[PDB]
Amino acid sequence: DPNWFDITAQLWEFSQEL
Amino acid sequence: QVQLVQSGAEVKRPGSSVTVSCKASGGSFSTYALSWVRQAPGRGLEWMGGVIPLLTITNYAPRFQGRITITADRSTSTAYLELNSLRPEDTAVYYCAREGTTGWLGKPIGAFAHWGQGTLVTVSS
Amino acid sequence: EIVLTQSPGTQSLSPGERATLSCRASQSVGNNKLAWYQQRPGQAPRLLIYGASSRPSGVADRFSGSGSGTDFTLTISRLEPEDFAVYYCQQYGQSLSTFGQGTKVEVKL
Ligand SMILES: [Ca+2]
Repeated sequence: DPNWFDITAQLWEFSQEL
Repeated sequence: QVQLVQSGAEVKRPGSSVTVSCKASGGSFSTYALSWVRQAPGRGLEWMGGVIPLLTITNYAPRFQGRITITADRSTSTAYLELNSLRPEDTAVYYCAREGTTGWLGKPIGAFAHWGQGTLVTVSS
Repeated sequence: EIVLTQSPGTQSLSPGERATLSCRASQSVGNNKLAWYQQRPGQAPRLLIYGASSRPSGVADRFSGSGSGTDFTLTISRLEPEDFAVYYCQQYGQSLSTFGQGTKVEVKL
């Protein structure tokens, strides 16, 4: 299910917080 | 925005191991996905696996599982592909490939915007 | 594992003409995560189209991506000489990414 190619997208959305 | 340089051409015998280096310069290294894509001569591209250096999150194509190891070194912005149990069928040019970004520290796009120059590995006896 | 079958194997056209390249995926591509790449002899491949129809900065206007699910098309509107290369499609909609066998676009005559 979960797509390894999406993981960095999340790492980005995180930074836009931190 | 990013330059990747790979280690040089290498000559191996069957049953041995190869490790190819890909060094990254420009932008930031840790949070963009880097894949290895090889190409046998005269034939087409094949995705082998990849890594996210932050936490070394790996992902391997099933047909290489058990023979392949991908590692990333954050202080040198360098990723490594290790392929063992080599056979002549493994003769090919090996490429490192890194995620693109939108708009260098921009949103990753998944697809491969940045390539290394390639590394021919020949396996023969 | 998703198979990406590319059609036709060998496009033979003249400079200034139009190239329509097909990519057929054996299952639906997750989130339309499909890319197109150009490769000239001895060179590393180059990203043309990402997310099915998006275009990276620096990529030429004449290139266009389209499609959804299982059929995708890469179009070139006005073939420049610098376009006679090999073209690959790629899916990254699931962890296991695959490439197509590629289409040779060669100068006819
Ligand atoms: Ca080595």
